[PDB]
Amino acid sequence: PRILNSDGSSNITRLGLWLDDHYHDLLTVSWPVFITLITGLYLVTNALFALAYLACGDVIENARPGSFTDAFFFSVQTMATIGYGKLIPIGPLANTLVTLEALCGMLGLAVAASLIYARFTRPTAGVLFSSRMVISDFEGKPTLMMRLANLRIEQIIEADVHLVLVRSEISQEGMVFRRFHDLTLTRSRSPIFSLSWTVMHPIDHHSPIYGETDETLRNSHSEFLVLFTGHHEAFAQNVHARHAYSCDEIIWGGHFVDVFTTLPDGRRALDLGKFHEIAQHHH
Amino acid sequence: PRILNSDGSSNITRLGLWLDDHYHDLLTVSWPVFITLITGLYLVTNALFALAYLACGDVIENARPGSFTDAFFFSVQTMATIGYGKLIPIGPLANTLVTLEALCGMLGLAVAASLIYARFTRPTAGVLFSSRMVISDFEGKPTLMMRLANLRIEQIIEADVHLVLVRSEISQEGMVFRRFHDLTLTRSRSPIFSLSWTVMHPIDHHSPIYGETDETLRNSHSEFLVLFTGHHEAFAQNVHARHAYSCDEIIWGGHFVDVFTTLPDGRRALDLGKFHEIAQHHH
Amino acid sequence: PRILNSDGSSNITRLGLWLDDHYHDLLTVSWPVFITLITGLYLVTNALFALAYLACGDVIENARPGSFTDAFFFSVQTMATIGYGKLIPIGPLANTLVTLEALCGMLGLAVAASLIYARFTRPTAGVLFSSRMVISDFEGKPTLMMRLANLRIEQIIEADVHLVLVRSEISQEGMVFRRFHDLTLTRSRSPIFSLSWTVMHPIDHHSPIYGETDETLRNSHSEFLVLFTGHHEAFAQNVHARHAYSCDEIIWGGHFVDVFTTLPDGRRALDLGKFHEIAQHHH
Amino acid sequence: PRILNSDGSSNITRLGLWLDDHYHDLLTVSWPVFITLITGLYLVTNALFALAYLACGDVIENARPGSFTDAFFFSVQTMATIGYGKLIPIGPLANTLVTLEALCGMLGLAVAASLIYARFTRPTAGVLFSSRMVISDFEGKPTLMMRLANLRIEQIIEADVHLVLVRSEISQEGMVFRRFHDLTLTRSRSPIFSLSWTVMHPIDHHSPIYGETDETLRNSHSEFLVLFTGHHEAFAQNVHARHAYSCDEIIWGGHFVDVFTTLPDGRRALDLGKFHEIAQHHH
Ligand SMILES: O=C(O)CCP(=O)(CCC(=O)O)CCC(=O)O
Ligand SMILES: O=C(O)CCP(=O)(CCC(=O)O)CCC(=O)O
Ligand SMILES: O=C(O)CCP(=O)(CCC(=O)O)CCC(=O)O
Ligand SMILES: O=C(O)CCP(=O)(CCC(=O)O)CCC(=O)O
Ligand SMILES: [Ba+2]
Ligand SMILES: [Cl-]
Ligand SMILES: [Cl-]
Ligand SMILES: [Cl-]
Ligand SMILES: [Cl-]
Ligand SMILES: [K+]
Ligand SMILES: [K+]
Ligand SMILES: [K+]
Ligand SMILES: [K+]
Ligand SMILES: [K+]
Ligand SMILES: [K+]
Ligand SMILES: [K+]
Ligand SMILES: [K+]
Ligand SMILES: [K+]
Ligand SMILES: [K+]
Ligand SMILES: [K+]
Ligand SMILES: [K+]
Ligand SMILES: [K+]
Ligand SMILES: [K+]
Ligand SMILES: [K+]
Repeated sequence: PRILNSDGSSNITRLGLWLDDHYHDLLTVSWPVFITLITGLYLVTNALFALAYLACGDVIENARPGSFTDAFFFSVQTMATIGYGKLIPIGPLANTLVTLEALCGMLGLAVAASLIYARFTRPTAGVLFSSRMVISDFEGKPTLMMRLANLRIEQIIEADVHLVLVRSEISQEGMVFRRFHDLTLTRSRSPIFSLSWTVMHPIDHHSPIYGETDETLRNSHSEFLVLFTGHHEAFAQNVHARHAYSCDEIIWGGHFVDVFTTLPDGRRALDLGKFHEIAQHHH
Repeated sequence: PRILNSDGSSNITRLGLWLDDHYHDLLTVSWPVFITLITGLYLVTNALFALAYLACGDVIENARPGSFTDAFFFSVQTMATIGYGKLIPIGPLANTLVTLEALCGMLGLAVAASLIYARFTRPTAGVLFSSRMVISDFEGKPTLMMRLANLRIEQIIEADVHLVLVRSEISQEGMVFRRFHDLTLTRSRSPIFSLSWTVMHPIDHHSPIYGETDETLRNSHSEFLVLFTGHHEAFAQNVHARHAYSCDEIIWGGHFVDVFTTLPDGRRALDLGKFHEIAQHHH
Repeated sequence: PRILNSDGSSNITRLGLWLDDHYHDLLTVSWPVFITLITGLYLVTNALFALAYLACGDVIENARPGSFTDAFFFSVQTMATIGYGKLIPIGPLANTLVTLEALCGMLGLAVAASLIYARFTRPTAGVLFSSRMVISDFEGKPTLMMRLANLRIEQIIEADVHLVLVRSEISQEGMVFRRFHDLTLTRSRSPIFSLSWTVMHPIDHHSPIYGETDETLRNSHSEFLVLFTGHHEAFAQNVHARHAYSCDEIIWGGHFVDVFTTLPDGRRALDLGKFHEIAQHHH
Repeated sequence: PRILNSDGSSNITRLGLWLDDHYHDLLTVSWPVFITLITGLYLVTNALFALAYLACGDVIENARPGSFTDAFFFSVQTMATIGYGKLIPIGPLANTLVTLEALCGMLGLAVAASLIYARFTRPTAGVLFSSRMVISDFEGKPTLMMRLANLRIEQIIEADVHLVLVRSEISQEGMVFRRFHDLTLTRSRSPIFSLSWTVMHPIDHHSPIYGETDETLRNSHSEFLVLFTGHHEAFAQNVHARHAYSCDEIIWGGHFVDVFTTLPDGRRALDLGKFHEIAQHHH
């Protein structure tokens, strides 16, 4: 049973212990729920203004006396600023409510637009993670690797990547705990991430997985979390993506197949058809 | 008497020495004050336009001659763009004012929406701090610790934490002063803060509190300030939270109770009911 | 054939393998396409509301019975909240649709404004790159250099620069690959970039181009990518710019001509007429 | 003649060499110019729509035939969506223009609001710089110092400061140039800047001003630039401030007067009346 899922979310059960987090919740409910809440508030406030006009008397021209329906639709036409001109206010009180309601309609528009824009400007990174990792020799050292691909044509600026080991350990005091290790990489920063990036942790005598095997990684229930971040040109915003691997998803001795190549007519090409392809020696 | 309160604010009295900081003040006044200011400006500018129309003569059809009331509500219906159609402008001057007022109504909407959105997009971190710190042995060293919990389901990216000692000191010149020490941590950066994070300062021979006791920390009026920051997924914005501890809130020999556990049916769980629980040996 | 073009884009052919990336695409299509899409949606939704009213019967006063045209323009006048007052709704159903349509008109405005603002707030850096690099002796070492100029009067805060070597290499395992080297600079950070900045990589015995010649750089198909980033005062936003050089664009022995000078009357001046000027000794 | 002014701007004369930078210029022109440009565009586009209606014939009810004035104000009432109801469109062509104009009015509102909000959300840091620097002994070393004060009640998160020496130098090749040195500080980062911060560069044997005097600093025309940056709580935005000092503004042997004190009744206080006060020994 894996703790981190492939998408980087955790299976940990949160035991725990309406408006406690309202701004957050307005941004994170589904769009159908969000639009329902806006609509609900919009209908509720029109009904309240409708009652306000009735409480003043018959102050709506061409409205049936005592009709909530006519007062409601006049409220709509006032708050939305349609102002057809058949239902119009009569007297100081009605005209004062109109002045207040028009302000409420404008303020409600500002609020709704603010929330919509805050929901919109949360772009995704558009990054693809290799389905597996590998451990194989590179530049004289066994090296843990995975790789990333850009699925968009715009580039990502000052891109950072982390390979994070999560495992259970024992302190010299005998205390058992899970902790994370942000592994040392050959490249942790790419000034411009463009097409594809192979992320590499050389396993030298300082690596937390130095001397480890498939068996000893499972014994410590080791998992690997990958975080990618950068400033995406398409949005002028920071983006981030995550992924996680289990011990079952490390190919010991594996070598990623090159995705960069030179076509027969000479021009260099990227072939993401090979992105998840890994070569192994079969004995 | 503590200088820093538990929430990270200071009790220092600012001795010191209307529109001096207007943008800042518009964003930091309470919402009732903010809405009152918008409403006030909205009513003031309609009155000024009302006087403008009267200064042109009887240029509002169906308006009583010389009536400020009728000119005021016509101004409202024009600036808010309701345009019921009973009060309408007559002649070039009135129609020019309408053209200007409609622009003012649209610009005022843009301004109000800009301020509302700037007030909205200041999210809180949703982080909980342990009510105490502890000092106890971990990995062979006495270690100062506190911990954090995420109260939301979304994660925080590239999370940073600081444990800051603030105390009074004496230079070799004999000058007395208070300064801060950003303490060295075992982990200062969590690429993905998800559920709970124990922040640890090992007290080695380079620590500014090496050899210190409860007595000597009080003698220097030592306090501890914690800053958490990170990029919150729910908002695509950086968030931050702070907390402070006094010497009374350090449990020497204390050990935090585990909040992570494995339920009987095997699945891993987080129990924040234990978040503030600390174990001590009683002699 | 260069891989990186002068503007920092790559000539690599992306082999590969409607609403799959809709938010991104709405922000990156050309403005004519964007406005066409907004207009299209705006006309489509008015037609749908027009059919809605007709499906209710003859519920639009002064509208010809069964006329899609009259129902369409009444829908426009309702969604845009013009409300001339000739075409008005009749009965509960029509007035309910008006209430829904006004909400749709306001929500569509919020959506369009959110997208327009997200497209707008992606400012350019306003930085000029020297058309060439040079390698010449400075402070006792052969040093690779290029330079930047600010084309605006506002300054750029916490400016970072990278000189990135990209070349083909061979590992001791015999694997061939292209990788990047973020070269060590004398100054990688300028707290305030104001007018012009000469970026320098001293070629010491640790430099990846130590001992290299024009010939050996071409043999490894070496290219140089420059990234500039910083917080632009004019926008209160991070900006970035990029540029790339080939081996043909390095002047060995070249010295940039000073762009800073003191005018005859004593005041210091910047002369960007000399920005691309390089001096060479001719033997 | 100083190059950097006290406010951090430079006196360097930019020799050099309508819509070349339009987005930048819309955000940086004065507010009167900005509002004039919006108004101008608003009047120009209404005139063009007015001509459009006239080109269709007498398609505006209650409008005088051939009157540009009546067509202009009908355009205003349509683009602003006032729709009084006296001037109304007649026929397919006029009603099509209305549909287009309403869209233009909504798009123009989105554009204006986007620009206004981009102009608004550029907050100032609210930081005060000491009018002078000092050089005096601290913790066994001559130390260059200045200090900062927060003029607001909200705090600044992850605050960074730079003390930057700018001076003219000579390389071993004999080349003369001005360069900057970002000086090593005792504290360059304050996790929470709250009230006042004394910034200190210890002048040890590695300092670029080690062994320097008032005379030798003037000979190299040395100036000192200070940059402050941080995440301001009031805005949830990064802010920055700058200041510069000349050799005339360094008090050799000076000691800043404490701004923190304990009032007679015991509570700690900040007295910014002393912020610019410096003590000197008079011989
Ligand atoms: O790390 C990798 O796997 C690729 C490094 P590059 O510099 C190789 C480019 C080529 O072979 O043509 C690509 C870096 C990037 O696209 O971001
Ligand atoms: O530092 C801690 O107290 C927890 C470290 P983790 O890696 C432990 C996870 C587990 O025991 O299942 C949790 C890190 C996080 O949630 O951000
Ligand atoms: O690196 C350069 O080429 C210029 C360094 P500066 O400090 C020279 C200023 C002068 O000669 O007057 C300019 C730095 C900047 O404008 O950002
Ligand atoms: O650097 C300074 O001059 C002040 C350091 P502090 O920690 C002194 C606080 C006191 O004396 O009460 C203040 C730091 C801050 O306000 O940001
Ligand atoms: Ba309207
Ligand atoms: Cl740890
Ligand atoms: Cl200090
Ligand atoms: Cl690499
Ligand atoms: Cl330099
Ligand atoms: K409206
Ligand atoms: K209207
Ligand atoms: K009307
Ligand atoms: K409105
Ligand atoms: K924003
Ligand atoms: K309006
Ligand atoms: K409006
Ligand atoms: K932003
Ligand atoms: K509208
Ligand atoms: K109307
Ligand atoms: K009418
Ligand atoms: K509207
Ligand atoms: K708006
Ligand atoms: K409008
Ligand atoms: K509008």
